[PDB]
Amino acid sequence: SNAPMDECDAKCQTPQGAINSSLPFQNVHPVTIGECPKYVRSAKLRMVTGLRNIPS
Amino acid sequence: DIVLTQTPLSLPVSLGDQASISCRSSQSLVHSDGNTYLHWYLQKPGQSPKLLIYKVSNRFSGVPDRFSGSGSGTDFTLKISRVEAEDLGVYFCSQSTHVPPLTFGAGTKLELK
Amino acid sequence: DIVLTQTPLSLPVSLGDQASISCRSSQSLVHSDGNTYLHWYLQKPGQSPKLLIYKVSNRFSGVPDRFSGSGSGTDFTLKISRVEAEDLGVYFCSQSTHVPPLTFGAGTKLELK
Amino acid sequence: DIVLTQTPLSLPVSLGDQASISCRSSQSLVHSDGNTYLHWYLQKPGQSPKLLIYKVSNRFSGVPDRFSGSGSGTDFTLKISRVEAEDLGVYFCSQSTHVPPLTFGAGTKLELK
Amino acid sequence: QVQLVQSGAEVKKPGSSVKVSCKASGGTFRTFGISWVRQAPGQGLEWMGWIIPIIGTPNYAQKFQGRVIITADESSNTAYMELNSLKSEDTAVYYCAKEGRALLRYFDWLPLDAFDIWGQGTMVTVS
Amino acid sequence: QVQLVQSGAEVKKPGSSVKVSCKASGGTFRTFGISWVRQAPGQGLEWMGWIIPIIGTPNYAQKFQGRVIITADESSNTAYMELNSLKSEDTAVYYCAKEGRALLRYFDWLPLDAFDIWGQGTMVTVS
Amino acid sequence: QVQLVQSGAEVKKPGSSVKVSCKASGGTFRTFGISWVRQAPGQGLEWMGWIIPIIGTPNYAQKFQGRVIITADESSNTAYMELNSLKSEDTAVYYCAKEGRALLRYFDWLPLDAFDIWGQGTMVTVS
Amino acid sequence: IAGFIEGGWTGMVDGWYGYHHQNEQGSGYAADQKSTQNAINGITNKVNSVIEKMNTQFTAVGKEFNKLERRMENLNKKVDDGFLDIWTYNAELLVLLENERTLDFHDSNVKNLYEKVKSQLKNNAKEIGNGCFEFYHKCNNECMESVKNGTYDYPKYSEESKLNREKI
Amino acid sequence: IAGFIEGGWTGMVDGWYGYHHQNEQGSGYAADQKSTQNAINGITNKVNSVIEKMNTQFTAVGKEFNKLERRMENLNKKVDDGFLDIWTYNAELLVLLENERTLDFHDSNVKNLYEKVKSQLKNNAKEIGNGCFEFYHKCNNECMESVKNGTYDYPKYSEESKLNREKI
Amino acid sequence: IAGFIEGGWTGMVDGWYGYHHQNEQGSGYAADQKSTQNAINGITNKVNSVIEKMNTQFTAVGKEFNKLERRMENLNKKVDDGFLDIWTYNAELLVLLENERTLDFHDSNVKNLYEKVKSQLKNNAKEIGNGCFEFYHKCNNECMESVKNGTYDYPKYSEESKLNREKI
Amino acid sequence: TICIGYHANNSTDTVDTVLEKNVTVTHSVNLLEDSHNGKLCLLKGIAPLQLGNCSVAGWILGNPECELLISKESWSYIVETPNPENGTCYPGYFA
Ligand SMILES: *[C@@H]1O[C@H](CO)[C@@H](O)[C@H](O)[C@H]1NC(C)=O
Ligand SMILES: *[C@@H]1O[C@H](CO)[C@@H](O)[C@H](O)[C@H]1NC(C)=O
Repeated sequence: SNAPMDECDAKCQTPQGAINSSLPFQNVHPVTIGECPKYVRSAKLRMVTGLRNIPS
Repeated sequence: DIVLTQTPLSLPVSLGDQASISCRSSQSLVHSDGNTYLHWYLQKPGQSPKLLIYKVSNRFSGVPDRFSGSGSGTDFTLKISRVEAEDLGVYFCSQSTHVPPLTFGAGTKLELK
Repeated sequence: DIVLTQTPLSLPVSLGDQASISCRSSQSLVHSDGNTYLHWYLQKPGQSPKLLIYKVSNRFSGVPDRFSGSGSGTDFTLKISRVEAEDLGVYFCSQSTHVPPLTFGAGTKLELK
Repeated sequence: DIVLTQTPLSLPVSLGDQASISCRSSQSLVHSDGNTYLHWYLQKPGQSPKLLIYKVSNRFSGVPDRFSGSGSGTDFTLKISRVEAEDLGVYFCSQSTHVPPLTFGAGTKLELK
Repeated sequence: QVQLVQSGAEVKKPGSSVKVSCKASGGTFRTFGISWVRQAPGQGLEWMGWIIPIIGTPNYAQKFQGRVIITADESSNTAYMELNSLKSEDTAVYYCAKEGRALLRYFDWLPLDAFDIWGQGTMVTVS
Repeated sequence: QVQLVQSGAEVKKPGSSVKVSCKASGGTFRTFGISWVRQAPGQGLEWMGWIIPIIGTPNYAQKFQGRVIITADESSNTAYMELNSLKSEDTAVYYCAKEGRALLRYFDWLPLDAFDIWGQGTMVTVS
Repeated sequence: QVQLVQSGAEVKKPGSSVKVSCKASGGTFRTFGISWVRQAPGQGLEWMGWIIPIIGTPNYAQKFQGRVIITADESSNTAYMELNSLKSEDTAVYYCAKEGRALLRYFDWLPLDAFDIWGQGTMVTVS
Repeated sequence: IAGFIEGGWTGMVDGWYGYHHQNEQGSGYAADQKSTQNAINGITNKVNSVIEKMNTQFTAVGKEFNKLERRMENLNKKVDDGFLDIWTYNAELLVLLENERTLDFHDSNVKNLYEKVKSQLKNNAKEIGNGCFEFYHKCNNECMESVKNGTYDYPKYSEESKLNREKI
Repeated sequence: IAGFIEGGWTGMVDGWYGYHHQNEQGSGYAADQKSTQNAINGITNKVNSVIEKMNTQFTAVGKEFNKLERRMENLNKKVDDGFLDIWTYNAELLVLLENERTLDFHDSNVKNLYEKVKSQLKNNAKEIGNGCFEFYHKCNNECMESVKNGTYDYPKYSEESKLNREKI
Repeated sequence: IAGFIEGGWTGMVDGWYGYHHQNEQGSGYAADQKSTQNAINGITNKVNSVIEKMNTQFTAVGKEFNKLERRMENLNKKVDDGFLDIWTYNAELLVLLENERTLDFHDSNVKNLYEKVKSQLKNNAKEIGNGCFEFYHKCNNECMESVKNGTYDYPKYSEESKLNREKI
Repeated sequence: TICIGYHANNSTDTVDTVLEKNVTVTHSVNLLEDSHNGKLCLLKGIAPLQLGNCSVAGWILGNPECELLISKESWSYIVETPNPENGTCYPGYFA
């Protein structure tokens, strides 16, 4: 990585910079270190918990 | 209790002849499913009673097209469109609509000329 | 049969002027889907008739915001909020509610001053 | 507002004695879910208020079978089938049917003989 | 699956028992419906019993409910029966047969379907 | 998908034929709706026909139902047409165009949607 | 998850603030319901607030709505609170507790369930 | 004004599911028991399931290969691409299927409320449709509370709520 | 005498689906045609499908690696862990989805019986709900057999079964 | 003249869903709005999704291994067999589930038409069942067009279409 | 006049389904992390070993230009620039 080092803290990092590994998947980079989510090629993985947002 | 009796027949047939045999039951072979569970099997000496007909009107994958059948209720028949050298032995009826299956019965013996 | 005719216009426009053209159909462009299948295309000499408007009121991804439109039934228009140097050529109407699509028609020619 | 008050008791108990404590609420602990959200916790000096009872009638995985409970509406009790050396400290009631949870209240102090 | 293989026995004296078994070739033995049928010399075929090996208990023919044990081993892919309190009734051949659809038994009045595979072997002599 | 590429022809004499084709770039050619449109010099645009390549048969413009063959090759990702019994009517340019939604055709009265991609090429001269 | 760990503080003067935090062990921190409870010496327990860390905003105890900030960091798996405009009211111990079902909050009148895990630590002294 | 037949309500902030009412004694929106611990709980379990199903990647970070290890590089690459396409496929498919199932779940849940209310009101309802239940009697706040809980003991209402019977 | 609305029956033994009855000539439980070869067959095919889908593991038992083959060991391990997580995921997901679908299948099947009977009895039913169908005429064993088979030719019953019409 | 309850129509050709009619002014079959851009569009998106989901195989063609590379051969084989069983499983499972969902989708869509029409005709329908709607008034071609579009404004028909009310 | 429905929201978050491509929903969970901070951080409070211009071979062999790394005894992870300049000094095969 060419990322600079700074005064920050993370559980998982990729070559492009540190990420917060709270979500099950990431699409930042295939190579990761630490307590990491699974890399996917998907652009978006948004799950519905709610209702269709269509007013009457 | 599950009885479909074979009519014995003193009927040698020649090759090229047509032939049929039939059974009479004490109760209907029609199941609440709407299907009739009639099967026909042929046993030759030393052999297992191989399945020929798997539905009243449907011949199985193990037998030539010369074999078929028909019937309803308690009245059923096996039809052979042409008796060939392969046809010799005892035919049995079977009902699969009850826990005790049909006794296969005495069987109908087909002889050649 | 699928005809939406362009009104020819002897209308050169200067840059900075507003402009509009319109078409009149023999039958409604409203499909049983509830959508109106009107499209506008602009052809310059030597070029394909590039899509500008993909719905009566919706400009496509290939054109600047200066282009829009409106209409209902058999009466439709293309509106240009400002004529710029990029605007020169023949505009056509298209109906996609029938197997034979609309004949694109003669087209409306826009000239500059 | 969310108040279920512990009856203070001047009740030292010996080991082998049975014991119970109770609380009285200003409003029902029965939630529209049909469940009653009553919990009992025991705090010893220097310790967190460990959960003993997680439903009005259901003792949790962290406590021996000697602890159980009962109640309805606004009237609730904790029952101990046998007081053992492990039983010493302050018991609290908790209601989880409202955004502000129950104030745990003063707590009922159990002493030994 | 396509084949059922079974072995016979030497003379069994009255008061003893006869053990009969068949191995099924192929896969999904566990959901096969395996039944036993017998035939005395000069006689027709009759039911001994019916098993769906990993699904449930056997259903025995009425004349044999106090006489036989019919079981199966889903590991060995083998069906077995033991005929107890032998009275040396005409024995001769027992047969292992596999039904067609072999629907899971929960209900015994569910049709017993067709016997697609019917093996041969198990010639047993008695005193 | 984003681009349709098509080639022209030398002079074709009456009584002969004109072959026109276009290759589509990108993927899912098989479900693209490819149509052909023509324009004589000084004239507007008119329909030749419409294909959904792996879904079904073509639908031809009425004036051409007894005159043209419009087909496609889902392997070559190419749409083709042959114009038969040439009478050397004004020809000039034919165009390959891809519709937008390209809904599967089972029903021809299903809307033909928008032409998002419209290629250029196919300049054909006739005697 | 099974354990909540929290630290205390030195004397905090009135007009200043107190910072309290707890780290949760194990996984799925993000959907845990973490609440804060306090106890002055000789007193019972009372609510500070409630967070479901990656689902939504906190709900603060009424006496503290104009006094505290309760937040969380789903990365650090840590819940935090800062008590502002300290008046040196009896403080002593704050506690981090995790509820049982921890149902996702969209509705605040959804039951707050049981506190299965209740940590210890956070002894804070004030002037 | 309408219900789920046309869309949702922006006036209801307390409920994924609930009721809207107008009556002689009031007007407003409220959530009920099919949201609280039902749709909420079903979804909570689903959300946690999706999260719980992934194995934290305490695995190889990456590997380097030599010039003469091209087959090994390609095997590793095939393994990574294979697993990546499989997990992209599974992740997106899980989300698409779960999203379709979630939205279907939610449509089912609002319909279940509709069937619940219809079961108690059809006996004395004037009109059922467009998400609304009309009555053959006038309602107060007590009528609305009973319908929402499922305690609309219609025989105590249907005797007065009979205008269409009176007119035929 | 509540049905599927509240729960199942412990008095019905050869049943996955069936009826419970009380009439002037009898009382008891029995299974019908929606179990036999329908729910049973659907499930049999599903059970066999799940079993048939797995490939018997006539594969590598395991492999040893050298000290200088750590990348190969890790590749093999990654492959085993990858396939293990994929198959654990697929196996558990298949079971969870199939179990949800199976239970939904079964709820659908009992509802289908309810709709079948409602289609013949609503015309002359007194009350429909809680899994029970009440009649506006008294039943004998013949009434029950016709309803169970789907031969309740209501026009032959609805003429007598009209108490609510007589009273309005 | 039975509908979806018994099976489909061979007399309808522009349809996936539609209506069959007989009236005083005509007879025939026609498709409607639940096919065009609804069942057709749902299916188009599904078909394209299945196709789009596969990654064109611009991957290793195959590899050879040496005599002393049996573990590497077996690792490669395990990887190919693993991925092959996973993709065969996923491909067949996707098709089986999508086929079951597609057929269920289609059954739902024809039922939705049935519910649509029932909602407008039950108020003045003589009989509903076997896929057919009978009326208590005679129909012309205008009646049929209104029902098909969903403009059967029943209050303009139900006043005349009341034979069962006249007879009771 | 009692109506049944579901709430609507001011949400602009959309999802895809098997039948639909862009469905706005009232609530959602982002299961995919698509961002980073562009920086190297500590892992659980522990600093990385940042080699920068120094490759792993440089680090472990002790390329003198990166002698400063000799003071780093512990780390959370190892970071090498994508195109190291200070690796093996005196070239050869690193077995
Ligand atoms: C959803 O809409 C956005 C624009 O807001 C667009 O960029 C995106 O491609 C759309 N998604 C799909 C699947 O079409
Ligand atoms: C890397 O080398 C460049 C010169 O090419 C120099 O400017 C830079 O400071 C060096 N970085 C480090 C960390 O030594």
